[PDB]
Amino acid sequence: ADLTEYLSRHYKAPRMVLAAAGGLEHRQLLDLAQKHFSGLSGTYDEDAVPTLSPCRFTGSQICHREDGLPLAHVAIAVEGPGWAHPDNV
Amino acid sequence: MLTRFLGPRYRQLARNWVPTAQLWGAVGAVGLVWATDWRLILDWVPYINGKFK
Amino acid sequence: KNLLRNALVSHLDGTTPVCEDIGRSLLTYGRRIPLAEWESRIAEVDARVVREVCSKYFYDQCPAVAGFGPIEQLPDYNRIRSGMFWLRF
Amino acid sequence: TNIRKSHPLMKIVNNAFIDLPAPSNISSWWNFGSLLGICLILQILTGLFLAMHYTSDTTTAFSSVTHICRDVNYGWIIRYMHANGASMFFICLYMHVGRGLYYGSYTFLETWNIGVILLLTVMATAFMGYVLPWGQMSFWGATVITNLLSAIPYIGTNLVEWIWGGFSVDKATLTRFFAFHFILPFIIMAIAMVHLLFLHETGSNNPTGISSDVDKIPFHPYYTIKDILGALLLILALMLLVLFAPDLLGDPDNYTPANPLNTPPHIKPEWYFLFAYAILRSIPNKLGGVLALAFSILILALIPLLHTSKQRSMMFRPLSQCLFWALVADLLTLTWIGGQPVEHPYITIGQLASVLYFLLILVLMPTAGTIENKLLKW
Amino acid sequence: APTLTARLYSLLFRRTSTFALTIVVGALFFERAFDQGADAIYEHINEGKLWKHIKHKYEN
Amino acid sequence: AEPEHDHRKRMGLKMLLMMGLLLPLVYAMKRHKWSVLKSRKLAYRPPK
Amino acid sequence: VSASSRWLEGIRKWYYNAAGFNKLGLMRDDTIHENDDVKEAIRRLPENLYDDRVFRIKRALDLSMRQQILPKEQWTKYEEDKSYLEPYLKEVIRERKEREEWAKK
Ligand code: HEM
Ligand code: HEM
Ligand SMILES: CCCCCC[C@H]1C(=O)O[C@H](C)[C@H](NC(=O)c2cccc(NC=O)c2O)C(=O)O[C@@H](C)[C@@H]1OC(=O)C(C)C
Repeated sequence: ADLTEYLSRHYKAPRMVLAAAGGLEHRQLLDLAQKHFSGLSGTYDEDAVPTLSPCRFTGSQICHREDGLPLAHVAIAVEGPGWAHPDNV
Repeated sequence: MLTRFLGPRYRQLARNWVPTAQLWGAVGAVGLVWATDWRLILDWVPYINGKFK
Repeated sequence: KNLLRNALVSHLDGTTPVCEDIGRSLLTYGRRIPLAEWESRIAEVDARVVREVCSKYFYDQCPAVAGFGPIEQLPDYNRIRSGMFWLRF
Repeated sequence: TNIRKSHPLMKIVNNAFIDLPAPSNISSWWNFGSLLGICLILQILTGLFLAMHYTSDTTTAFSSVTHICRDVNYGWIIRYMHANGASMFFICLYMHVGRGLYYGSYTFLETWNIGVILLLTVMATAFMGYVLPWGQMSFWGATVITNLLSAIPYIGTNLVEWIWGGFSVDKATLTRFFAFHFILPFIIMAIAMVHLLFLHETGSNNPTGISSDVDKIPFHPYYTIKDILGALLLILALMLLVLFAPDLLGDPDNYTPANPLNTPPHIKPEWYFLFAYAILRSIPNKLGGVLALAFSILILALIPLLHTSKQRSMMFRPLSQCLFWALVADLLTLTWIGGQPVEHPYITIGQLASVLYFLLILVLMPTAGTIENKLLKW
Repeated sequence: APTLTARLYSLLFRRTSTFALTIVVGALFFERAFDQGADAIYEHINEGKLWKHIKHKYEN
Repeated sequence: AEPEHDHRKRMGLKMLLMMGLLLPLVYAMKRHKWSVLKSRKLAYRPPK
Repeated sequence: VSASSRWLEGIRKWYYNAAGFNKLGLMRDDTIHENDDVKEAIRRLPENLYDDRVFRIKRALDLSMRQQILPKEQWTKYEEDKSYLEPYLKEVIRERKEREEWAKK
């Protein structure tokens, strides 16, 4: 029940993208998509609003000391802008 | 023979630290002034005239 | 910039890597950013843009540090924090 | 590569207060090491500015100091900071040694011992210090004390006159003391570094006496700023005296020049020797009195040989914790008696306090320790 | 409209240059204004000065 | 006996007034830096 | 077993609570002065004990710094205080003494 409800909650057309690359022709892809995918959002949901709330960043630090490991891993980061910001380049 | 530092990059490095080197002289001048109560220079500053009437 | 151009072009080699870029990009950018556009974005970049863009995200910013292993010598968060600015500048 | 680590000079500085690992754990009782340092330099620093105006010569001695206080631009703050810093240097020295016993720090033999050497020297220094202005207290203070070496069998006489330059305190004695009061703080300053050298060999002890290796923090941020705040507090105190109560801790009669004819029935060394003063005269003996006076301080070097407890700090030791405070209060007693005339109540009580002192450190604390062991099943 | 502290950080605290410049510029004006207000407070609570005593001796 | 008397106390006022801004400040500074340590959280996670 | 043996036990339980290390989560043995013998026994502890001892002392040093203590229901209950280091310490002392004894002949 936990699963199926996450499925129906999230596997909805406006959030799926059929992608392909190679020896195909776009029309053939469209045909297929319309043949095997038609009827996924024949029901646009009432008030299920899958919207991502922004996520707070925290200047913080987690140290898992373990002198039994031979080498240490460290990862330091700063808050980035996100997918769409032109600053990425 | 300081020719090792003559090139495009050095010219760019030099220019990048121009504002810093400038502002760092502003800090020192004002700093020297304020510390020795420079009679000459200070008279010009609007307030800070503890030697007027 | 050249590294990044090489990376990009090299990464997009073969059906899978491309297909994945299509599908994923549609999700993230809403569209597919044609190689040319990335090339134009990269070309725009030069020293000034780097300094300005780097300073915007790294300069005097609060890090998120993660440590694991023999980390006794991993510097204190204050110390790491102080390393995120220069007293000369 | 980080030059802050490989440069012959910085190394030392990195090891002193930047990268040195310290207990995440120490508290205010660990500040008095910086404070003593600060004290030492500030003392050296005002002390020097007084020397550019002071003299020596019995005729001008007193005159020069007043010259400074009245004529020398700002000579007064300098003079009073010097004299008040001197007292503060004792408050801290006292607190430092205190912190030390309570917490068991003395287990670092070499370090503790260098610290005892540091104690006698600043004592020896500050003594010579107050002889300088050539006041009443200066003269007989310089007399009552020095003499003590005349209690030493067979050669006492010789030495006391050798340290005098005559048959009494005069000409030869003021110049001597000034010069010694000048070279000592430098020598102390050296010894301090060796003190600190041996300290770095083990790192610092802490409030629990346990061992902080499992939780060390960098001196960087942490103890540098907790030393700054601390030093500000030391400045508040030193300035409170100088600027509001300059003579509160100073005997008013070191004013009015010397006079080998007088002697003003009262006379006691500066406050910081009162406990010691009390001990000495709480004994009807020339030899015993001075012998006891010596033991009064040289016993610190004995403490480690009477550590009996299985725990290091007294943090978890109620029994000893009680005897510690009894020691402090009892020292506060000796200080008070020392400050009083050798008369009725005052005699017998200061005589009891003395015995207490030695019996407490030599028998009581060592036993309290063993009982605690037994109580814990150790 | 951001914050005073925010705007203050951007224009003067960010760079250690301007940061330091700010404090040397800020110390000069502080020494002056603190010495005014202070002495004034010191006088106001006094008045057995040699200031109000002068009015009597402009002559000789 | 004490000519400096009045200046002494004039400075003394400034000394109190100065320390009145500094003590709190140089103290808030030390807090900042120690706050990393003061709110630090430990967890012990042994094997099994 | 005596009425008075409970008294000695009672004086001991009393001192324990007074000594106070239990408020910091320590165990009696976590507070021993480290000397050669004690260092050697610390060396001989099996992983888990050693690790637990480290965590304890870390927890105390941490408390000690914040100048706090543990909630009362988490203090080390005397009698639940495991003497985990005594057997090693005792063995390290025995062997030293054997040496000390051999050095006399
Ligand atoms: C010239 C006067 C002295 C100076 C400048 C001086 C300086 C210092 C400094 C900087 C520390 C480390 C910081 C601290 O623990 O507070 C320290 C610790 C210590 N000093 Fe001194 N000290 C002096 C007199 C003494 C005295 C009188 C003793 C005891 C006779 C002493 C024995 C120790 C010991 C045992 C420690 C270790 C403290 C600990 O680990 O907890 N030193 N000293
Ligand atoms: C080497 C740096 C020092 C120099 C150059 C120095 C020089 C002097 C001089 C010239 C005087 C006489 C002027 C006066 O009494 O105000 C004096 C007084 C004194 N200084 Fe020093 N001294 C130095 C370090 C010390 C130290 C380490 C102490 C011990 C805390 C010390 C404590 C005293 C004392 C107790 C007096 C006399 C007390 C008094 O002023 O009433 N000074 N010093
Ligand atoms: C000139 C100033 C640079 C400093 C180098 C010399 C000074 C020096 O070595 O600095 C560090 C700071 C040294 N240790 C500490 O302060 C210190 C150590 C543990 C804990 C705390 N505090 C709170 O837990 C401390 O404060 C200390 O404080 O010793 C002084 C006596 C010494 O000073 C001396 O030698 C004199 C002989 C100069």
